Amino acid sequence: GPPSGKTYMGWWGHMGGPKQKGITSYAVSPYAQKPLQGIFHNAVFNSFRRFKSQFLYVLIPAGIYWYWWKNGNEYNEFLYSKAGREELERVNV
Amino acid sequence: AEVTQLSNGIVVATEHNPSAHTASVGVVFGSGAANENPYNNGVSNLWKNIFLSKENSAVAAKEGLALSSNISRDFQSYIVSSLPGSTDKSLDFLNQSFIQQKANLLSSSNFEATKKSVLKQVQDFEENDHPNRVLEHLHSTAFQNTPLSLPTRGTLESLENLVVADLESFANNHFLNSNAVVVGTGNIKHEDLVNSIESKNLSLQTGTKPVLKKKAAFLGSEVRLRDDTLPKAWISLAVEGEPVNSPNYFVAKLAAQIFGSYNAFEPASRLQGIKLLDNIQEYQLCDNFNHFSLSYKDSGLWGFSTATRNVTMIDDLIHFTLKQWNRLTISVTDTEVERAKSLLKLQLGQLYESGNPVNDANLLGAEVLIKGSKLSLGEAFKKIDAITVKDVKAWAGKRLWDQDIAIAGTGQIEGLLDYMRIRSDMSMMRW
Repeated sequence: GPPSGKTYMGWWGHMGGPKQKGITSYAVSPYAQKPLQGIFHNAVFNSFRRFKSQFLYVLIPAGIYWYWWKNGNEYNEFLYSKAGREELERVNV
Repeated sequence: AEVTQLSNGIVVATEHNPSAHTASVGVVFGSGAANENPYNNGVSNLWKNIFLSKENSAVAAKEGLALSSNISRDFQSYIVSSLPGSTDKSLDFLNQSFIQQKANLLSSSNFEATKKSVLKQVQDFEENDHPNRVLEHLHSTAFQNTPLSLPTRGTLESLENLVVADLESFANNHFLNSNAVVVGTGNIKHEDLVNSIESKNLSLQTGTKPVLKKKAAFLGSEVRLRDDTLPKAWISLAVEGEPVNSPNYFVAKLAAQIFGSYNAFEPASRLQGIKLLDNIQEYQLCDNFNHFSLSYKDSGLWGFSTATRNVTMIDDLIHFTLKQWNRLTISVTDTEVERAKSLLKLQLGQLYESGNPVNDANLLGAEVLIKGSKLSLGEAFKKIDAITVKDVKAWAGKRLWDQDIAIAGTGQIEGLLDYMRIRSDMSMMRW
Protein backbone atom coordinates (compact mmCIF):
# COMPACT_ATOMS: atom_id res chain seq x y z
CA GLY A 1 0.00 0.00 0.00
CA PRO A 2 0.90 3.68 -0.01
CA PRO A 3 2.89 5.16 2.89
CA SER A 4 0.94 7.06 5.53
CA GLY A 5 1.19 10.61 6.86
CA LYS A 6 3.46 11.94 9.59
CA THR A 7 2.38 11.18 13.17
CA TYR A 8 3.82 11.67 16.66
CA MET A 9 4.05 7.99 17.70
CA GLY A 10 5.89 5.03 16.19
CA TRP A 11 6.27 1.37 17.19
CA TRP A 12 8.67 -0.82 19.19
CA GLY A 13 12.24 0.09 18.24
CA HIS A 14 11.32 3.39 16.52
CA MET A 15 8.91 4.93 19.04
CA GLY A 16 9.92 8.52 18.28
CA GLY A 17 11.25 10.12 21.47
CA PRO A 18 14.62 11.72 22.16
CA LYS A 19 17.85 9.76 22.36
CA GLN A 20 18.57 8.25 25.77
CA LYS A 21 22.04 7.89 27.30
CA GLY A 22 23.17 7.40 30.88
CA ILE A 23 20.06 5.90 32.52
CA THR A 24 20.14 2.47 34.21
CA SER A 25 17.07 0.58 35.45
CA TYR A 26 16.66 -2.35 37.87
CA ALA A 27 13.77 -4.73 38.60
CA VAL A 28 13.03 -7.89 40.61
CA SER A 29 10.78 -10.81 39.59
CA PRO A 30 7.25 -10.83 41.07
CA TYR A 31 7.72 -14.50 42.03
CA ALA A 32 10.44 -13.45 44.51
CA GLN A 33 8.48 -10.67 46.26
CA LYS A 34 6.21 -10.59 49.29
CA PRO A 35 2.53 -11.30 48.56
CA LEU A 36 0.27 -8.26 49.08
CA GLN A 37 2.02 -5.70 51.17
CA GLY A 38 -0.30 -2.80 50.68
CA ILE A 39 -3.45 -2.52 52.65
CA PHE A 40 -1.25 -1.12 55.43
CA HIS A 41 1.13 1.84 54.79
CA ASN A 42 -1.42 2.81 52.10
CA ALA A 43 -4.64 3.06 54.12
CA VAL A 44 -2.58 4.44 57.02
CA PHE A 45 -1.36 7.66 55.39
CA ASN A 46 -1.33 7.31 51.58
CA SER A 47 -5.08 7.11 50.96
CA PHE A 48 -5.84 10.22 52.96
CA ARG A 49 -3.47 12.84 51.53
CA ARG A 50 -4.26 11.81 47.94
CA PHE A 51 -7.74 13.35 48.24
CA LYS A 52 -7.39 15.78 51.18
CA SER A 53 -4.75 17.69 49.25
CA GLN A 54 -7.49 17.93 46.61
CA PHE A 55 -10.71 18.09 48.70
CA LEU A 56 -10.97 21.88 48.67
CA TYR A 57 -11.35 22.10 44.87
CA VAL A 58 -14.40 19.82 45.08
CA LEU A 59 -16.19 20.79 48.30
CA ILE A 60 -16.23 24.58 47.83
CA PRO A 61 -18.17 24.21 44.51
CA ALA A 62 -20.29 21.48 46.14
CA GLY A 63 -21.17 23.69 49.10
CA ILE A 64 -22.16 26.59 46.85
CA TYR A 65 -24.58 24.50 44.79
CA TRP A 66 -26.04 22.65 47.77
CA TYR A 67 -26.75 25.92 49.59
CA TRP A 68 -28.47 27.31 46.48
CA TRP A 69 -30.74 24.29 45.96
CA LYS A 70 -31.73 23.98 49.63
CA ASN A 71 -32.59 27.69 49.85
CA GLY A 72 -34.82 27.58 46.77
CA ASN A 73 -36.63 24.45 47.95
CA GLU A 74 -37.64 26.06 51.25
CA TYR A 75 -38.94 29.17 49.48
CA ASN A 76 -41.17 27.12 47.15
CA GLU A 77 -42.50 25.27 50.21
CA PHE A 78 -43.37 28.59 51.88
CA LEU A 79 -45.18 29.97 48.82
CA TYR A 80 -47.68 27.10 48.56
CA SER A 81 -48.57 26.96 52.26
CA LYS A 82 -51.24 29.02 54.03
CA ALA A 83 -48.84 31.64 55.38
CA GLY A 84 -47.30 32.36 51.98
CA ARG A 85 -50.56 32.81 50.12
CA GLU A 86 -50.36 36.62 49.88
CA GLU A 87 -46.84 36.64 48.43
CA LEU A 88 -47.90 34.04 45.85
CA GLU A 89 -50.26 36.37 43.96
CA ARG A 90 -47.59 39.09 43.98
CA VAL A 91 -44.78 37.05 42.37
CA ASN A 92 -46.92 35.27 39.75
CA VAL A 93 -47.65 38.64 38.11
CA ALA B 1 48.60 -39.14 29.58
CA GLU B 2 48.62 -39.29 33.39
CA VAL B 3 48.51 -36.85 36.29
CA THR B 4 50.33 -37.38 39.58
CA GLN B 5 49.34 -35.81 42.90
CA LEU B 6 51.66 -35.98 45.91
CA SER B 7 51.57 -34.27 49.31
CA ASN B 8 54.50 -33.76 51.67
CA GLY B 9 53.07 -30.68 53.37
CA ILE B 10 52.80 -29.00 49.97
CA VAL B 11 50.43 -30.36 47.32
CA VAL B 12 52.40 -30.98 44.10
CA ALA B 13 50.66 -31.93 40.83
CA THR B 14 52.25 -32.64 37.44
CA GLU B 15 51.27 -33.63 33.90
CA HIS B 16 54.27 -34.95 31.97
CA ASN B 17 54.55 -34.63 28.19
CA PRO B 18 57.90 -35.72 26.70
CA SER B 19 56.92 -34.53 23.20
CA ALA B 20 56.62 -30.85 24.16
CA HIS B 21 59.47 -28.39 23.67
CA THR B 22 58.86 -26.12 26.70
CA ALA B 23 58.03 -26.49 30.39
CA SER B 24 55.83 -24.47 32.74
CA VAL B 25 55.93 -24.22 36.55
CA GLY B 26 53.79 -22.12 38.88
CA VAL B 27 51.51 -21.82 41.90
CA VAL B 28 47.69 -21.62 41.96
CA PHE B 29 45.76 -20.23 44.93
CA GLY B 30 42.21 -21.18 45.84
CA SER B 31 40.87 -17.64 46.24
CA GLY B 32 39.43 -15.43 43.51
CA ALA B 33 37.22 -12.39 43.11
CA ALA B 34 34.46 -14.11 45.12
CA ASN B 35 36.62 -13.87 48.27
CA GLU B 36 36.65 -10.05 48.28
CA ASN B 37 34.19 -7.50 49.70
CA PRO B 38 32.76 -4.39 47.91
CA TYR B 39 35.51 -2.13 49.34
CA ASN B 40 38.67 -3.98 48.23
CA ASN B 41 37.25 -5.17 44.89
CA GLY B 42 40.11 -5.21 42.40
CA VAL B 43 42.88 -6.20 44.82
CA SER B 44 43.48 -9.48 42.95
CA ASN B 45 43.75 -7.66 39.61
CA LEU B 46 46.37 -5.35 41.16
CA TRP B 47 48.45 -8.29 42.43
CA LYS B 48 48.55 -9.70 38.89
CA ASN B 49 49.96 -6.50 37.38
CA ILE B 50 52.49 -6.16 40.21
CA PHE B 51 53.82 -9.62 39.27
CA LEU B 52 53.86 -8.67 35.57
CA SER B 53 55.52 -5.27 36.12
CA LYS B 54 58.53 -4.11 34.13
CA GLU B 55 61.36 -4.56 36.66
CA ASN B 56 60.10 -8.03 37.61
CA SER B 57 59.79 -9.05 33.95
CA ALA B 58 63.30 -7.78 33.19
CA VAL B 59 64.96 -9.98 35.84
CA ALA B 60 63.14 -12.99 34.38
CA ALA B 61 64.04 -12.14 30.77
CA LYS B 62 67.80 -12.11 31.40
CA GLU B 63 67.45 -15.73 32.57
CA GLY B 64 65.24 -16.74 29.64
CA LEU B 65 61.86 -16.90 31.41
CA ALA B 66 58.37 -15.63 30.60
CA LEU B 67 55.57 -14.77 33.03
CA SER B 68 51.79 -15.24 32.99
CA SER B 69 48.95 -14.61 35.44
CA ASN B 70 45.18 -15.16 35.45
CA ILE B 71 42.38 -13.93 37.73
CA SER B 72 39.07 -15.81 37.96
CA ARG B 73 36.15 -16.01 40.39
CA ASP B 74 37.46 -19.02 42.34
CA PHE B 75 41.23 -19.08 41.75
CA GLN B 76 44.32 -17.17 40.63
CA SER B 77 47.68 -18.35 39.29
CA TYR B 78 51.26 -17.12 38.78
CA ILE B 79 53.20 -19.06 36.14
CA VAL B 80 56.84 -19.12 34.92
CA SER B 81 57.79 -20.75 31.59
CA SER B 82 61.19 -21.86 30.26
CA LEU B 83 63.07 -24.36 28.11
CA PRO B 84 63.06 -27.95 29.49
CA GLY B 85 66.67 -27.74 30.69
CA SER B 86 66.14 -24.75 32.99
CA THR B 87 63.27 -25.58 35.34
CA ASP B 88 65.61 -25.05 38.31
CA LYS B 89 66.05 -21.38 37.41
CA SER B 90 62.28 -20.94 37.05
CA LEU B 91 61.64 -22.44 40.49
CA ASP B 92 64.27 -20.14 41.99
CA PHE B 93 62.57 -17.06 40.49
CA LEU B 94 59.25 -18.09 42.05
CA ASN B 95 61.00 -18.35 45.43
CA GLN B 96 62.87 -15.02 45.51
CA SER B 97 60.47 -12.59 43.86
CA PHE B 98 57.14 -13.93 45.13
CA ILE B 99 57.64 -15.87 48.39
CA GLN B 100 60.57 -14.33 50.28
CA GLN B 101 60.72 -10.66 49.26
CA LYS B 102 57.76 -8.46 48.40
CA ALA B 103 59.07 -5.08 49.58
CA ASN B 104 60.97 -4.85 46.29
CA LEU B 105 57.76 -5.09 44.26
CA LEU B 106 55.65 -2.96 46.64
CA SER B 107 57.81 0.17 46.54
CA SER B 108 55.97 3.48 46.26
CA SER B 109 57.34 4.29 42.80
CA ASN B 110 56.30 0.89 41.42
CA PHE B 111 52.86 0.88 43.06
CA GLU B 112 51.73 4.26 41.73
CA ALA B 113 52.80 3.46 38.17
CA THR B 114 51.00 0.09 38.25
CA LYS B 115 47.79 1.60 39.66
CA LYS B 116 47.72 4.16 36.83
CA SER B 117 48.02 1.43 34.19
CA VAL B 118 45.22 -0.68 35.70
CA LEU B 119 42.80 2.26 35.93
CA LYS B 120 43.22 2.93 32.21
CA GLN B 121 42.50 -0.73 31.34
CA VAL B 122 39.24 -0.80 33.33
CA GLN B 123 38.11 2.50 31.76
CA ASP B 124 38.68 1.23 28.22
CA PHE B 125 36.88 -2.03 29.07
CA GLU B 126 33.74 -0.21 30.25
CA GLU B 127 33.56 1.99 27.13
CA ASN B 128 34.40 -0.35 24.23
CA ASP B 129 33.98 -4.07 25.07
CA HIS B 130 30.20 -4.48 24.85
CA PRO B 131 29.70 -8.31 24.73
CA ASN B 132 31.97 -9.01 27.71
CA ARG B 133 30.62 -6.22 29.92
CA VAL B 134 27.01 -7.33 29.41
CA LEU B 135 28.02 -10.79 30.66
CA GLU B 136 29.68 -9.12 33.66
CA HIS B 137 26.43 -7.26 34.37
CA LEU B 138 24.52 -10.55 34.13
CA HIS B 139 26.54 -11.93 37.06
CA SER B 140 25.94 -8.85 39.21
CA THR B 141 22.15 -8.90 38.83
CA ALA B 142 21.69 -12.68 39.18
CA PHE B 143 23.75 -12.95 42.38
CA GLN B 144 23.11 -9.52 43.92
CA ASN B 145 24.27 -8.97 47.55
CA THR B 146 26.30 -12.20 47.42
CA PRO B 147 30.05 -12.86 46.83
CA LEU B 148 29.54 -14.23 43.28
CA SER B 149 28.49 -10.76 41.99
CA LEU B 150 31.79 -8.88 42.20
CA PRO B 151 33.56 -8.25 38.87
CA THR B 152 36.98 -9.83 38.39
CA ARG B 153 38.66 -6.58 37.30
CA GLY B 154 37.10 -4.36 39.96
CA THR B 155 35.34 -1.05 39.39
CA LEU B 156 36.79 2.42 38.87
CA GLU B 157 35.23 3.67 42.12
CA SER B 158 36.67 0.86 44.25
CA LEU B 159 40.13 0.78 42.66
CA GLU B 160 41.10 4.37 43.52
CA ASN B 161 40.70 3.83 47.28
CA LEU B 162 43.28 1.02 47.34
CA VAL B 163 46.63 1.56 49.08
CA VAL B 164 49.66 -0.66 49.73
CA ALA B 165 48.31 -1.81 53.11
CA ASP B 166 45.22 -3.25 51.39
CA LEU B 167 47.37 -5.54 49.23
CA GLU B 168 49.45 -6.76 52.18
CA SER B 169 46.27 -7.50 54.14
CA PHE B 170 44.92 -9.67 51.31
CA ALA B 171 48.22 -11.56 50.96
CA ASN B 172 48.38 -12.43 54.66
CA ASN B 173 44.89 -13.98 54.53
CA HIS B 174 44.91 -15.92 51.26
CA PHE B 175 48.48 -16.60 50.07
CA LEU B 176 48.86 -19.59 52.38
CA ASN B 177 50.24 -23.12 52.18
CA SER B 178 46.83 -24.71 52.81
CA ASN B 179 45.34 -22.70 49.92
CA ALA B 180 48.00 -23.45 47.29
CA VAL B 181 48.97 -26.06 44.70
CA VAL B 182 52.35 -26.18 42.94
CA VAL B 183 51.85 -27.23 39.31
CA GLY B 184 54.11 -28.38 36.50
CA THR B 185 53.19 -29.03 32.85
CA GLY B 186 54.93 -29.77 29.58
CA ASN B 187 58.32 -31.51 29.48
CA ILE B 188 59.01 -32.06 33.18
CA LYS B 189 59.03 -35.28 35.20
CA HIS B 190 57.22 -35.58 38.52
CA GLU B 191 60.01 -36.82 40.79
CA ASP B 192 62.42 -34.20 39.45
CA LEU B 193 60.04 -31.47 40.64
CA VAL B 194 59.40 -32.86 44.14
CA ASN B 195 63.14 -33.29 44.79
CA SER B 196 63.90 -29.72 43.72
CA ILE B 197 61.31 -28.42 46.19
CA GLU B 198 62.50 -30.79 48.93
CA SER B 199 66.15 -29.77 48.37
CA LYS B 200 64.93 -26.53 49.96
CA ASN B 201 62.28 -26.14 52.68
CA LEU B 202 59.62 -23.93 51.04
CA SER B 203 56.58 -22.97 53.13
CA LEU B 204 54.40 -19.89 52.62
CA GLN B 205 52.55 -19.49 55.94
CA THR B 206 50.78 -21.75 58.43
CA GLY B 207 47.06 -21.32 58.98
CA THR B 208 43.76 -21.21 57.12
CA LYS B 209 41.93 -18.51 55.18
CA PRO B 210 38.82 -16.61 56.35
CA VAL B 211 35.38 -18.16 55.92
CA LEU B 212 32.69 -16.05 54.28
CA LYS B 213 29.20 -16.22 55.73
CA LYS B 214 26.84 -15.58 52.80
CA LYS B 215 26.45 -18.42 50.31
CA ALA B 216 25.58 -17.82 46.66
CA ALA B 217 21.90 -17.53 45.73
CA PHE B 218 20.13 -16.95 42.41
CA LEU B 219 17.57 -14.13 42.14
CA GLY B 220 15.34 -13.43 39.16
CA SER B 221 16.08 -9.85 38.10
CA GLU B 222 17.09 -7.57 35.23
CA VAL B 223 19.35 -4.59 34.52
CA ARG B 224 19.04 -2.34 31.44
CA LEU B 225 21.75 0.06 30.22
CA ARG B 226 20.17 1.84 27.26
CA ASP B 227 22.52 3.69 24.87
CA ASP B 228 20.93 4.98 21.65
CA THR B 229 24.22 6.20 20.14
CA LEU B 230 25.56 2.60 19.78
CA PRO B 231 24.89 0.76 16.48
CA LYS B 232 23.73 -2.64 17.86
CA ALA B 233 21.95 -4.33 20.75
CA TRP B 234 23.69 -6.84 23.05
CA ILE B 235 21.62 -9.16 25.29
CA SER B 236 22.38 -12.00 27.74
CA LEU B 237 19.80 -14.26 29.41
CA ALA B 238 20.21 -17.21 31.80
CA VAL B 239 18.65 -19.45 34.43
CA GLU B 240 20.32 -20.95 37.49
CA GLY B 241 22.64 -23.77 36.42
CA GLU B 242 24.99 -26.43 37.86
CA PRO B 243 28.02 -26.09 40.14
CA VAL B 244 31.24 -28.06 40.06
CA ASN B 245 30.81 -31.55 41.65
CA SER B 246 27.24 -31.82 40.38
CA PRO B 247 25.81 -35.14 39.12
CA ASN B 248 24.18 -33.24 36.21
CA TYR B 249 27.38 -31.44 35.19
CA PHE B 250 27.82 -33.13 31.79
CA VAL B 251 24.08 -33.22 31.02
CA ALA B 252 23.94 -29.41 31.25
CA LYS B 253 26.90 -29.03 28.87
CA LEU B 254 25.26 -31.35 26.33
CA ALA B 255 22.01 -29.36 26.45
CA ALA B 256 23.89 -26.17 25.52
CA GLN B 257 25.62 -28.00 22.64
CA ILE B 258 22.19 -28.79 21.11
CA PHE B 259 21.57 -25.11 20.36
CA GLY B 260 25.24 -24.18 19.92
CA SER B 261 26.80 -21.13 18.27
CA TYR B 262 26.12 -19.22 15.06
CA ASN B 263 27.72 -16.65 12.74
CA ALA B 264 25.54 -15.17 9.98
CA PHE B 265 28.54 -14.18 7.82
CA GLU B 266 30.26 -17.59 7.73
CA PRO B 267 28.69 -19.83 5.04
CA ALA B 268 29.32 -23.16 6.80
CA SER B 269 27.84 -21.82 10.05
CA ARG B 270 24.52 -21.35 8.22
CA LEU B 271 24.24 -25.08 7.36
CA GLN B 272 24.34 -26.55 10.89
CA GLY B 273 21.82 -29.10 12.13
CA ILE B 274 20.04 -26.72 14.52
CA LYS B 275 16.27 -26.29 14.18
CA LEU B 276 16.40 -22.74 15.60
CA LEU B 277 18.21 -21.53 12.44
CA ASP B 278 15.06 -21.92 10.31
CA ASN B 279 13.24 -19.10 12.12
CA ILE B 280 16.27 -16.81 12.41
CA GLN B 281 17.45 -16.79 8.79
CA GLU B 282 13.99 -16.10 7.32
CA TYR B 283 14.05 -12.45 8.43
CA GLN B 284 17.71 -12.19 9.64
CA LEU B 285 16.96 -11.82 13.33
CA CYS B 286 20.57 -11.52 14.61
CA ASP B 287 24.26 -11.47 13.70
CA ASN B 288 25.60 -14.11 16.13
CA PHE B 289 24.70 -16.08 19.23
CA ASN B 290 26.34 -18.63 21.53
CA HIS B 291 25.02 -20.87 24.32
CA PHE B 292 26.92 -21.54 27.54
CA SER B 293 26.94 -23.57 30.75
CA LEU B 294 29.14 -21.98 33.43
CA SER B 295 29.98 -23.67 36.73
CA TYR B 296 31.45 -22.39 39.98
CA LYS B 297 32.05 -23.81 43.46
CA ASP B 298 28.54 -22.98 44.71
CA SER B 299 26.26 -22.24 41.71
CA GLY B 300 26.17 -21.80 37.94
CA LEU B 301 24.46 -20.17 34.96
CA TRP B 302 22.89 -21.70 31.83
CA GLY B 303 21.83 -19.56 28.87
CA PHE B 304 22.87 -17.59 25.78
CA SER B 305 24.21 -14.24 24.52
CA THR B 306 23.49 -12.49 21.21
CA ALA B 307 24.20 -9.36 19.15
CA THR B 308 21.73 -7.78 16.73
CA ARG B 309 21.40 -4.99 14.16
CA ASN B 310 17.67 -5.74 13.56
CA VAL B 311 16.41 -3.57 16.40
CA THR B 312 12.70 -3.59 15.49
CA MET B 313 12.37 -7.41 15.68
CA ILE B 314 14.09 -8.08 19.02
CA ASP B 315 10.90 -9.56 20.50
CA ASP B 316 10.75 -12.21 17.75
CA LEU B 317 14.34 -13.27 18.49
CA ILE B 318 13.73 -13.88 22.21
CA HIS B 319 10.40 -15.60 21.53
CA PHE B 320 11.78 -18.11 19.01
CA THR B 321 14.76 -19.01 21.21
CA LEU B 322 12.65 -19.69 24.31
CA LYS B 323 10.15 -21.85 22.39
CA GLN B 324 13.04 -24.12 21.39
CA TRP B 325 14.10 -24.43 25.05
CA ASN B 326 10.59 -25.76 25.80
CA ARG B 327 11.27 -28.74 23.53
CA LEU B 328 13.94 -30.13 25.89
CA THR B 329 11.13 -31.02 28.31
CA ILE B 330 8.57 -32.10 25.71
CA SER B 331 9.82 -33.29 22.33
CA VAL B 332 13.61 -33.54 21.98
CA THR B 333 14.53 -36.20 19.42
CA ASP B 334 17.16 -38.94 19.46
CA THR B 335 19.10 -37.64 16.44
CA GLU B 336 19.63 -34.25 18.11
CA VAL B 337 21.15 -35.96 21.17
CA GLU B 338 23.58 -38.05 19.09
CA ARG B 339 24.78 -34.95 17.20
CA ALA B 340 25.41 -33.10 20.48
CA LYS B 341 27.42 -36.05 21.82
CA SER B 342 29.98 -35.93 19.01
CA LEU B 343 30.33 -32.14 19.12
CA LEU B 344 30.76 -32.03 22.92
CA LYS B 345 33.54 -34.61 22.66
CA LEU B 346 35.30 -32.56 19.96
CA GLN B 347 34.98 -29.35 22.01
CA LEU B 348 36.25 -30.92 25.25
CA GLY B 349 39.12 -32.60 23.41
CA GLN B 350 40.26 -29.29 21.94
CA LEU B 351 40.17 -27.54 25.33
CA TYR B 352 42.29 -30.10 27.18
CA GLU B 353 44.67 -31.14 24.37
CA SER B 354 45.93 -27.85 23.01
CA GLY B 355 49.67 -27.43 22.67
CA ASN B 356 49.97 -24.68 25.28
CA PRO B 357 51.41 -25.70 28.69
CA VAL B 358 50.21 -22.42 30.24
CA ASN B 359 46.60 -23.39 29.45
CA ASP B 360 47.23 -26.85 30.93
CA ALA B 361 48.68 -25.39 34.13
CA ASN B 362 45.56 -23.30 34.77
CA LEU B 363 43.18 -26.21 34.16
CA LEU B 364 45.13 -28.69 36.29
CA GLY B 365 45.56 -26.46 39.34
CA ALA B 366 41.94 -25.30 39.49
CA GLU B 367 40.59 -28.87 39.46
CA VAL B 368 42.94 -30.28 42.13
CA LEU B 369 42.05 -27.39 44.47
CA ILE B 370 38.34 -28.28 44.47
CA LYS B 371 38.18 -32.06 43.97
CA GLY B 372 41.59 -33.25 45.18
CA SER B 373 42.32 -35.07 41.90
CA LYS B 374 41.77 -34.74 38.16
CA LEU B 375 39.31 -36.63 35.96
CA SER B 376 40.93 -38.00 32.82
CA LEU B 377 39.61 -37.33 29.33
CA GLY B 378 38.98 -41.05 28.79
CA GLU B 379 36.65 -41.25 31.77
CA ALA B 380 34.85 -38.04 30.78
CA PHE B 381 34.09 -39.51 27.35
CA LYS B 382 32.38 -42.56 28.88
CA LYS B 383 30.03 -40.43 31.00
CA ILE B 384 28.96 -38.46 27.91
CA ASP B 385 28.22 -41.62 25.88
CA ALA B 386 25.84 -42.97 28.55
CA ILE B 387 23.42 -40.01 28.47
CA THR B 388 19.95 -40.83 27.12
CA VAL B 389 16.98 -38.75 25.96
CA LYS B 390 15.24 -39.43 29.29
CA ASP B 391 18.21 -37.90 31.13
CA VAL B 392 17.79 -34.69 29.11
CA LYS B 393 14.02 -34.50 29.69
CA ALA B 394 14.41 -35.01 33.45
CA TRP B 395 17.10 -32.32 33.72
CA ALA B 396 15.11 -29.74 31.75
CA GLY B 397 11.91 -30.35 33.71
CA LYS B 398 13.78 -29.31 36.86
CA ARG B 399 15.97 -26.42 35.66
CA LEU B 400 14.14 -24.91 32.66
CA TRP B 401 10.37 -25.47 32.79
CA ASP B 402 8.56 -22.56 34.52
CA GLN B 403 11.64 -21.08 36.20
CA ASP B 404 12.94 -17.58 36.96
CA ILE B 405 15.40 -15.85 34.62
CA ALA B 406 18.00 -13.07 34.70
CA ILE B 407 18.41 -10.53 31.87
CA ALA B 408 21.08 -7.95 30.99
CA GLY B 409 21.33 -5.65 27.99
CA THR B 410 22.90 -2.55 26.43
CA GLY B 411 22.60 -0.44 23.29
CA GLN B 412 19.41 0.01 21.26
CA ILE B 413 17.21 -2.14 23.48
CA GLU B 414 13.91 -0.25 23.20
CA GLY B 415 12.29 -3.22 21.45
CA LEU B 416 13.11 -5.54 24.36
CA LEU B 417 9.84 -6.11 26.20
CA ASP B 418 9.47 -6.14 29.96
CA TYR B 419 10.06 -8.98 32.41
CA MET B 420 6.67 -10.71 32.66
CA ARG B 421 6.24 -11.08 28.90
CA ILE B 422 9.59 -12.89 28.75
CA ARG B 423 9.01 -14.87 31.97
CA SER B 424 5.75 -16.32 30.62
CA ASP B 425 7.56 -17.83 27.61
CA MET B 426 9.36 -20.30 29.92
CA SER B 427 6.29 -22.55 29.70
CA MET B 428 3.87 -23.55 27.01
CA MET B 429 0.21 -23.57 27.93
CA ARG B 430 -0.06 -26.65 25.68
CA TRP B 431 1.54 -29.18 28.03
